[PDB]
Amino acid sequence: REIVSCQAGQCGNQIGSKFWEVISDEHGVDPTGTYQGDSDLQLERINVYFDESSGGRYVPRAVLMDLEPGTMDSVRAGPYGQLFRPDNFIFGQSGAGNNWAKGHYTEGAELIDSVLDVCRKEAESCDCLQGFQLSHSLGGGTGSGMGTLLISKLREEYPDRIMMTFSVIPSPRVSDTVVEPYNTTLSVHQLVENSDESMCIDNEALYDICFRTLKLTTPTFGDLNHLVAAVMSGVTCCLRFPGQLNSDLRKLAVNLVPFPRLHFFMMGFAPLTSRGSQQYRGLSVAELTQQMFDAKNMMQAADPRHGRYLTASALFRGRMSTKEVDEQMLNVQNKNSSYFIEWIPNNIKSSICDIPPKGLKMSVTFIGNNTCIQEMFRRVGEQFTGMFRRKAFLHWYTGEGMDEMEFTEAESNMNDLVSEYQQYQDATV
Amino acid sequence: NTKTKKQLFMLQRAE
Amino acid sequence: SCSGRVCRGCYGEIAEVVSHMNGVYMLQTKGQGTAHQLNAIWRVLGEQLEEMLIKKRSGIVLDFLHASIKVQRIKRFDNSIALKLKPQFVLVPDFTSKFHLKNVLEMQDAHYHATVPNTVSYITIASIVGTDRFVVEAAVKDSVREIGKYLQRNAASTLTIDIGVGFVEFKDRTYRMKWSPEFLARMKASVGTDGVVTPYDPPSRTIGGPTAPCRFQKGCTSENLLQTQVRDTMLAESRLTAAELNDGMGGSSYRRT
Amino acid sequence: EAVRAKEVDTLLSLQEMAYQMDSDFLNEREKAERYKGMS
Amino acid sequence: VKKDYSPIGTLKANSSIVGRRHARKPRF
Amino acid sequence: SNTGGFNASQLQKLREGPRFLTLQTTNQAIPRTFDDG
Amino acid sequence: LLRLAPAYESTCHYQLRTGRFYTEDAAPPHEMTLPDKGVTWGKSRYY
Amino acid sequence: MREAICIHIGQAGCQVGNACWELFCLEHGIQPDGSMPEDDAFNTFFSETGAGKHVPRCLFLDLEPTVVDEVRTGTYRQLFNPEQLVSGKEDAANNYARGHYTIGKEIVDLALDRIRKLADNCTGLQGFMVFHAVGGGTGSGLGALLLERLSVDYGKKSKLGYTVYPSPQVSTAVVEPYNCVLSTHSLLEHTDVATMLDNEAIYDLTRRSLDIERPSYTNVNRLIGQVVSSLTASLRFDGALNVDLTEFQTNLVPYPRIHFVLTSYAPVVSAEKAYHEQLSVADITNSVFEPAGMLTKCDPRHGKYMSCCLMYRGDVVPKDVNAAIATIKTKRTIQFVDWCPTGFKCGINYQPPTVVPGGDLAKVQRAVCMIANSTAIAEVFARIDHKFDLMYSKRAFVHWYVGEGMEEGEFSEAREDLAALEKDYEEVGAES
Amino acid sequence: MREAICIHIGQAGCQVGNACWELFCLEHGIQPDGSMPSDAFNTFFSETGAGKHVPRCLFLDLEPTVVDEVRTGTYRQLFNPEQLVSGKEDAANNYARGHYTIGKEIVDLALDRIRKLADNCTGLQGFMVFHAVGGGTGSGLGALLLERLSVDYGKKSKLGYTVYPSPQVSTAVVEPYNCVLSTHSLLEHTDVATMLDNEAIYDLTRRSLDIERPSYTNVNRLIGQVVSSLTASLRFDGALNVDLTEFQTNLVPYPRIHFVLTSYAPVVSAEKAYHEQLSVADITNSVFEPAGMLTKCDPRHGKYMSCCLMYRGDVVPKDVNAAIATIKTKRTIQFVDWCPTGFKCGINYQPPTVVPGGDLAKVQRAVCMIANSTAIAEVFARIDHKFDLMYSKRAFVHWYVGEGMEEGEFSEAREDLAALEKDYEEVGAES
Amino acid sequence: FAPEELYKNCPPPVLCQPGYDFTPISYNTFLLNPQDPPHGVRSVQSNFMHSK
Amino acid sequence: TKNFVASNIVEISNMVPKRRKMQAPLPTSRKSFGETPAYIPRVKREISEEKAFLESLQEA
Ligand SMILES: Nc1nc2c(ncn2[C@@H]2O[C@H](COP(=O)(O)OP(=O)(O)OP(=O)(O)O)[C@@H](O)[C@H]2O)c(=O)[nH]1
Ligand SMILES: Nc1nc2c(ncn2[C@@H]2O[C@H](COP(=O)(O)OP(=O)(O)OP(=O)(O)O)[C@@H](O)[C@H]2O)c(=O)[nH]1
Ligand SMILES: Nc1nc2c(ncn2[C@@H]2O[C@H](COP(=O)(O)OP(=O)(O)O)[C@@H](O)[C@H]2O)c(=O)[nH]1
Ligand SMILES: [Mg+2]
Ligand SMILES: [Mg+2]
Ligand SMILES: [Zn+2]
Repeated sequence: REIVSCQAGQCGNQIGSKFWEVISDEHGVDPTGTYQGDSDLQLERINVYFDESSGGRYVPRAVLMDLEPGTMDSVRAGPYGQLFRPDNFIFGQSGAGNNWAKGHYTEGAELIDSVLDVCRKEAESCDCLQGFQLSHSLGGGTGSGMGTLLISKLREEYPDRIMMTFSVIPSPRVSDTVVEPYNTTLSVHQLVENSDESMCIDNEALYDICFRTLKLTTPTFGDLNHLVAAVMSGVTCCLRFPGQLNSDLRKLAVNLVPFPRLHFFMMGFAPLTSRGSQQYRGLSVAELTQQMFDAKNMMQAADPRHGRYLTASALFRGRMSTKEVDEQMLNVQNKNSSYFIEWIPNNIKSSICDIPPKGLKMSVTFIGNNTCIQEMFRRVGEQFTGMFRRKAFLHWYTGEGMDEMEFTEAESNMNDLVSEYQQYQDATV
Repeated sequence: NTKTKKQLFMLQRAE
Repeated sequence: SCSGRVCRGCYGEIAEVVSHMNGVYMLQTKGQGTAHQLNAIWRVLGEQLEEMLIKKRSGIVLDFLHASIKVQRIKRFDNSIALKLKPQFVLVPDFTSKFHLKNVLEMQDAHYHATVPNTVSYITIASIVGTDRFVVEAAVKDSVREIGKYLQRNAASTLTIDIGVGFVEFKDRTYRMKWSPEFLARMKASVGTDGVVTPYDPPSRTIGGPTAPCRFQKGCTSENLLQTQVRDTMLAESRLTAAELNDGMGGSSYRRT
Repeated sequence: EAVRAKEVDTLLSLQEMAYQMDSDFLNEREKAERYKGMS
Repeated sequence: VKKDYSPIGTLKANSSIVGRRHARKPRF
Repeated sequence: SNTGGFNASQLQKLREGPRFLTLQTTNQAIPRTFDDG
Repeated sequence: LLRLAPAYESTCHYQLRTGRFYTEDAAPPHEMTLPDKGVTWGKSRYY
Repeated sequence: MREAICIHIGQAGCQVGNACWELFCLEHGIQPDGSMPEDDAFNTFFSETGAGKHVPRCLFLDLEPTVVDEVRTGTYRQLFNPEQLVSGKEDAANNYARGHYTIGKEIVDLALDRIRKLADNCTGLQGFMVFHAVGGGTGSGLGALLLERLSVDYGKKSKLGYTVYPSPQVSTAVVEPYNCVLSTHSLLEHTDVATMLDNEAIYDLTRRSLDIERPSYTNVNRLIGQVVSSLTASLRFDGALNVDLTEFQTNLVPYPRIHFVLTSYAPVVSAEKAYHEQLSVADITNSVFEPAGMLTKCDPRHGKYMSCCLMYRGDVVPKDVNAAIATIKTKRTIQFVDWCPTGFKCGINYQPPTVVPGGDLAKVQRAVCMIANSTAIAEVFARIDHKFDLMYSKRAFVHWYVGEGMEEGEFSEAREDLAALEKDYEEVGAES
Repeated sequence: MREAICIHIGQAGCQVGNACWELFCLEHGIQPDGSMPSDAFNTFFSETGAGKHVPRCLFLDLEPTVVDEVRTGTYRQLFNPEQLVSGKEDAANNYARGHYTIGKEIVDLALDRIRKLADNCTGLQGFMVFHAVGGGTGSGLGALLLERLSVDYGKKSKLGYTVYPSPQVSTAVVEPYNCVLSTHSLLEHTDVATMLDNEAIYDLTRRSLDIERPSYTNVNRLIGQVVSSLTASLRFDGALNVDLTEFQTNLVPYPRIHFVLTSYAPVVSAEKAYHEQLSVADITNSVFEPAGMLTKCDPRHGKYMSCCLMYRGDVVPKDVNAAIATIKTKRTIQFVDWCPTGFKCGINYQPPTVVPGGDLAKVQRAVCMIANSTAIAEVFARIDHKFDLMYSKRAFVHWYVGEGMEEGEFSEAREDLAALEKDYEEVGAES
Repeated sequence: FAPEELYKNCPPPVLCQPGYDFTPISYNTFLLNPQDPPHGVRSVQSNFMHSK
Repeated sequence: TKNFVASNIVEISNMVPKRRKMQAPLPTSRKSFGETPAYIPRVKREISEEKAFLESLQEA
């Protein structure tokens, strides 16, 4: 089983670069490519994310896609840029300009042949493929458009293969764009039926975590990318290492997706400690369980207090014991039965991996299918309706083959997803 | 080593 | 003869079955849906797909088909773009897995230069018909499910589904796509002198081509016959429960499921 | 035997990449048929 | 214990075929 | 051009080990001996 | 702080290593290298 | 001769098998390499080769390579045959349909192939021991497929299914009720005796008796291996009342459907409190029927006991067994159904259970493992059925099973057959 | 006495003969120079007045690469220079070129060599022809040589070990034509034809021999093991000695039914060998497993006609009978109703020798299996469906037409294969 | 060679790709024929046999 | 507006399993198995036509 990574746009490419840095440190791979791992348990499943060259070097199984050479040049100039494959590097001269029409219809189509060639080549290089993992931002042009087109082609080429999608959904109070509601509305409807699960990243929640949970004076986009990459590694720690109670991405999808449209998930990591408060708190399974369900720990900005958890998944890493990795879940179920849905008993799945992430002897990643995720879809709904009632910023899209009908179709799908979540949130037996 | 020079300059800016 | 090679199958049979069932379309319409409305929805969906392919835009009907135009890039004298548009029809992998059919065209070949696929606009279909987009979506899901259902129920003779682009004829585990000459002529007219490749026309599985008088027009089947027959086949596929089911009103009696 | 075969194959691949990276064809070193530019 | 012989005296092979599942040409 | 040289383990193996890279035949490299063990 | 001690050993490895011995010191020291699954391990083994 | 083929399916089955085989090697004195340091009593579990090596009569199955690679890289790598240690390509992902229809179906033939190699290697086979968990995907689906294929392949050979059902309020997966209810078909039709080993009861037992604040799956599997070793010591070693697998299944199964049987072990006490107790036969027998002294989370007093089979080991004597049983009969808080006045089966072996070094069990002169068919077993089945009703009431997670290759009529039939089993427990527990 | 003449046609035949003669020399202690330091070899080796031991083999090939390599190889001093017959240019995957144009100008001297080998022999058992109908000279020249041997040497036994083309992998596109055309000779002028397609050997080496990179060398080593297991009966003393005639009369029920599968067990690696107790019953079960054969042919998709067992080593008829009884009691494999006996047995006291540097681990007992079964129609149906898809509109037929056969030979081969299919279908019928 | 004459009393050989990288062939199972001793012969046994 | 819950009810209850893998037809089960293929008479037809053409040129 292998997860081949695809990363699109500036946000997606930088997130993928930080992810590959984290994975290389976990598996002992240096920036150059050698293996300095203390134990070869790291190497025994290194094929999941790394392809071995005949010289013993390890190359990430990654596809760097963008419409601007600048992001590719920066990521290859980074400390771990030398690790990636130049053939895997793919870029276009003319950027999307935060336009889904450029990202999907005009400039995406010309370069999608090359990205499909590279992705397929890596696919048959895989002896057995678990699936694809695409990281991107829905607020941009190249991240949203070409990312959605890649997802649409990849799902239909490999129907039974997992399609992880890590989409950074933009927010009003951190937004640095005026057409990001258009891009998100035009992209996430494709994510609805083209990806088997799309956990959502929010920059405002990441900044809130860095401000309070991490107490970081000067975190950056790289710090937010590392926040995402921690969970991106914890989600497949079970694939990459043996564990007491192992799982895989299909197991997580089966346990977290009750209905096909309900695959947009929560986002959390634990423990998240500041430099000063590291020694002042006792890290253990109990505090991990309490911090994973903490709303302020959540790296998606939609507090669960207004929603209900369809399902939850806790991927713990480190030497542990099962009764307490599970009775904490049972206790939180009992004490938050109001916040957990009644008609689906035992909402929480627990997975155990014996190898903790670098820097800890104990960690956990939380992925929840809470019904509060409808909040950001709602907000982008009002933003989209506000800009679409006057047809503002629509000529940019519609001069390039796009027209009015699919904008209304995207709003239609937004209402469909919102009602799909709301009806199951308030449904009774 | 232009990449290395870029890394060093980014480190100085970060500092 | 009514023994095959003649009895063409219209979409009206699928519409009648969808209307006479406890399916999604009936739930959405609260039992007010009709086979006539199903036929109207299917016809306008075919028209919308035909318009989408006219617009050099590949159209995907969910879980049923992905009709796409393969484009070939040839540089003219002054290096202006000249297009060779080759229509191509491949079923959705979901449908192929659902009903164990095989596509003549492999999928990477299909999407190497297929244009960007978009969903058929259910809202436009509903606007043309006169109903709700939710009704249209329920109707199309039920229709495609029963279209695939027909073969697994019983599969030798043709089932010809009409689409604006062309007719798809279903055999046991095999299908055959016949692009309609009207749609091909419209592509040639609206291509803007770029050039349209006439796709391979396999020999028609029914005498007279896909545009042949089907069982309805010939008189082989009627609405009453279809109703009685669908009741009979539902009874045949139904299976008994192992033990008495308490049921309401204290009726432990078994029940076919 | 398997370990020795893997080692010799890997070494022969190392010589492979060394020759390919040092080759005049790939590195554009040295002219009617091979004129490149002014020195 | 089920060993049926033809009148000529030849052992016929036993069968476990329940019946003919009529895979036919479609009609409702 | 500015991609990076060999990997460090690659240097190690190259040091541990225009000319033809391999110049032996199949039924000359096939094993026909038993080791001391 | 102090660098974390290198410990990559599964619960099942600990079980099999200390299942025959009363105390860890009597048990063989944990070795980072794991023994080869077969003489020539490949993907053909996995079905 | 006089052997029994061990099959381990899935995650839980594989760790249970690892614990079981380390315990068996400890019993019979085989080093992890596979060699020795009338000792042929190992023949029931280890096939002996002319070299003197003893290969276990075991078969590991798991759709995910990690667990079997763990086994192949563990201490007992040279103990196990390279074959009969099958590795899957990708896991069943907690999906019964995935393990039974579309992925388990194309390796069940290799499963039967290696099982048949074991069968032809062996000569006096008494049956199969299928260790798995119905909560998961592989252990449910592929386990059901393997059991039902073995049913037609080997006829009326005994198939003891040691199964880890989902526990009442301790849970691991959300599709656990689905997988359990679906696998109950095969565990009901193609299994003579099924033994519950849910994790909750073992957890409470470890917490309250073994005085271990942090036990894990390692200790749970140690306990399960101790239970299976105690059960099969009658055929492993010499004893007062030698009982075979079929010998006790015929007495534990009153009706073809009525065969799920709870289990318990005694004395399970840590070494810190083990020397503080008169670990007599009467004491251990009384501790067996303790609701918290068993390995199944169901109160036995909430139903009519139907048949208890006791496996005594060590210096235990038949009259202390009989006095304990007479006291149990007098203690009518646990009552037998009216049509089974006997209700007891006794099997005494002279070999005390050898503790696993580094384990949590204490060395005891005598031990007892009891397996009971009782109508109180309906509690856990009804709880799982109600969870299934809540989940299936509006088709949650059914799309996974259907898109992976199973009908909805199968779900409905599973619920209906489980309701029939619910009614049957109460029918047979009714007074005459 | 009891001599046997080996003939190797084509590249496949030449390499198979290389492996076979390596193994034979290893068994008989004959060094590559051709002398034993310190007379079962008389079957395959002939004494010379100078003390050399010349093999009774003819390496006939139409192109010089393989024969030249054999000449320049380790067994240069072993192989008689005249016994290595090499043409100038190959048939180039053309049955026509190997049967009508180039095959004729070398077949005369091939028969001359065969005569010079046979006149030395006194008790010649028969001929062992190793070839492959996939190629041109392996099919065409092989067919010509078989016809010329049948027309003059009489009713001598002829074991044609043929590497038939594989069900789904092709190293050539015209091999369906080649095999279909050569099946004429391999149906009328071969005493017993042995299926040896490569994919079954590849699967055997993948799953049992435990090698991630098998090659032609390993395939030929396994083929040589099978050949030695079959022919050791007429060389070494054994409990039950059977000859080529002895088992052809048992494996040929009808004149048109002489195609047979091979299997060999145990065929295991060194790691797996000591992990198992290889008994007679165990090895017999591994033999009768449909997975353990050297043909991609499924007996469970057919019925058994006859099976011949070559036991080697410390095997005893004691356990041979028990294994046969267990196999008969097994239900998955079915024998045809008109052959209740269906079994032929032969035991040898000589265990199979292991080639140095090989992948087979030494086993105290082994057994090979040569079987005629109704399942042969499976591989014939596959291969001529390949042929029919090929010949629907006459692709790659101008080559054959221009290389000197009438195109009606393709048709005649088609009806010949149709008749072979039909009688394969209807001789397994219940009476 | 049709399945419903070839498999009158035996399960079909369900083809399965895993275990092979090429076309699947089959796998034998342990199923035994019913006891059909030849009439009148003594219960002749060479070695220990699995009792039907 | 729809009741998404009830829509999922009927959708899931009505859709049938997919991803099931059945067997390829047996090669011996081919329709032309055992007898001459239908196109072989056609092949002999053009063979006879070509031979007749050559014979006609010779006769001329
Ligand atoms: N007693 C015990 N039970 C275990 C162990 N590991 C897993 N389980 C059981 O397995 C259940 C979860 O199922 P899975 O994680 O899918 O494991 P599985 O049942 O083997 O199914 P697969 O993972 O698909 O092979 C839990 O409820 C546990 O009861 C173990 O080591 N000991
Ligand atoms: N088992 C085995 N088969 C071989 C070997 N070499 C070639 N073959 C067979 O030869 C077939 C291909 O035919 P060719 O390439 O024409 O070789 P050929 O049959 O000897 O015929 P020529 O090349 O004309 O000499 C393949 O299908 C193989 O089965 C070998 O070394 N071992
Ligand atoms: N977490 C994170 N967010 C980023 C990063 N870079 C950009 N973003 C977010 O992405 C939004 C702009 O997206 P954009 O870069 O135009 O997407 P693109 O067109 O696909 O490259 C901004 O609002 C940022 O908040 C990054 O490195 N990390
Ligand atoms: Mg698992
Ligand atoms: Mg050649
Ligand atoms: Zn009609």
